Amino acid sequence: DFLNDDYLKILSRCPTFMFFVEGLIKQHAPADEILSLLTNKNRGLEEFFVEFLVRENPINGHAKFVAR
Amino acid sequence: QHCVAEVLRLDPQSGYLKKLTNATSILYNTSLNKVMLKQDEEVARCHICAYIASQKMNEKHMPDLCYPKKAKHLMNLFRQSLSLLVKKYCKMTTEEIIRLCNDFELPREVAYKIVDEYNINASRLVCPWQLVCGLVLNCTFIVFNERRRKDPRIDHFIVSKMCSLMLTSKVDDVIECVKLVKELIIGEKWFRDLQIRYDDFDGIRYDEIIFRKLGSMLQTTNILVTDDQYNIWKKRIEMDLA
Amino acid sequence: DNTEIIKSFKNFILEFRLDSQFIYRDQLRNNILVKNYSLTVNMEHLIGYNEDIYKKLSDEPSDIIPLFETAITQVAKRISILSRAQSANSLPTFQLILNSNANQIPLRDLDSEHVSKIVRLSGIIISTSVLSSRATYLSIMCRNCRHTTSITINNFNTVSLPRSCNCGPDPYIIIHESSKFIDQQFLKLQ
Ligand SMILES: [Zn+2]
Repeated sequence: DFLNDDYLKILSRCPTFMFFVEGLIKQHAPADEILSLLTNKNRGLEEFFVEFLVRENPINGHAKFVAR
Repeated sequence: QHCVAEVLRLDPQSGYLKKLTNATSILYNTSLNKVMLKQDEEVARCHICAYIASQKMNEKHMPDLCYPKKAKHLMNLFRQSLSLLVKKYCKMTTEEIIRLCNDFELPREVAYKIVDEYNINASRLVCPWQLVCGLVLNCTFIVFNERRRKDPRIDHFIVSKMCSLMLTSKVDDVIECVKLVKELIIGEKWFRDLQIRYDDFDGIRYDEIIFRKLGSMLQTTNILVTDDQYNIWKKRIEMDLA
Repeated sequence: DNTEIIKSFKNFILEFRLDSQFIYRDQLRNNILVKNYSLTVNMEHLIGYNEDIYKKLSDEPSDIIPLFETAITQVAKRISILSRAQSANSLPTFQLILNSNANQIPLRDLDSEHVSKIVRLSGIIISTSVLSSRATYLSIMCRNCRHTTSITINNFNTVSLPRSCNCGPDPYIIIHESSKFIDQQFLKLQ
């Protein structure tokens, strides 16, 4: 709930996020979802934040069930 | 007069400049007045003109003035009218290594410093190509950190340049050429002056590294990117429509 | 430096606008559908936008022009692929075109000053001589080495063939059927 704008700014400079961005720039000549989600509207941004934040990082659970 | 001042102020490459332009003027004058001095292409006609005008005023300097067949002819004619490191025990000069340093368009002050280094400590040697190689490399890495800090495509081009300027396919010897001079030249006040000037300190700034190494977490390892970067990266996708 | 000027120029391409509508951007987008490989330009439109190119294109134009050509080709190359990604290998330099109305100076008031600069003028036409051709890209094989190479020329429709790649001097034949050319004419005025 306390996800402030300055936090939203700095997380933008995730360079991997720029990789993802440009990968979709060249995957799609149109530019509709990126304007749907990007900092030009921060709602979709923070939405994506929690969306990709929740994930498992399956590497670690993989190491776990590998140990298993 | 343009061309006169050009060739006259070509000598560097108080009373001197003045008296020498006057000298060349009345010299060229005397030489062209009479019908005695002809078939002298103006291609070259302001050079031993300048040398004898050096000879005239007060002090003259044989070196760095004449710097050839007809040079002597016209002189008399006017004067009457009036790999690299396997090679063992090589030899070098002032201007040989001025060339090998001026190939990077580096300044002349750094070159004079390497020259002083040589002519004092070119005594106990095996091969000076190594020493001067390492020297000018550790001039480049210290002065060229900016362009390299933003362009890692440089470090391959530069080492490739000096790899073939001295004709080798193997290069780790060059790596040694750098680190050994760095072991050697490590602690002289002039080297010090250059390091405070152009600010490498292993290629990293002072106000950063001291917190890198004293024991801190505020140390800024810039994995993240700066704000102006994004401020200008945004324009690339602004016009993404096209 | 030159790339500073290149960017000062290429911003004028897509970051210029008047009467609240892009002009040259969509002009190019049209011209490429036309398969034209050129444009139209005004130079009046560049004076307010930027003074970093005018005073130097004036007195050193040929030094600056093929730069613009290459900038143009650069813009083309992105937009070509982007529009292929949108809907639906060989993209040469685009002739640039421009005009002006600042003034007109006559042949009589010329001199041997302001030579190699750019001048404006009036007159009347005579000639329609012939479509004389020049080259732009022409392949070369050596007669002994059988050593293929290639050459391309840019603006002057400076150098000649290579004098040596024993084969001796003049070792090169010019191939035509995989060579390229362009046209010009010799146009008069009075
Ligand atoms: Zn040949």
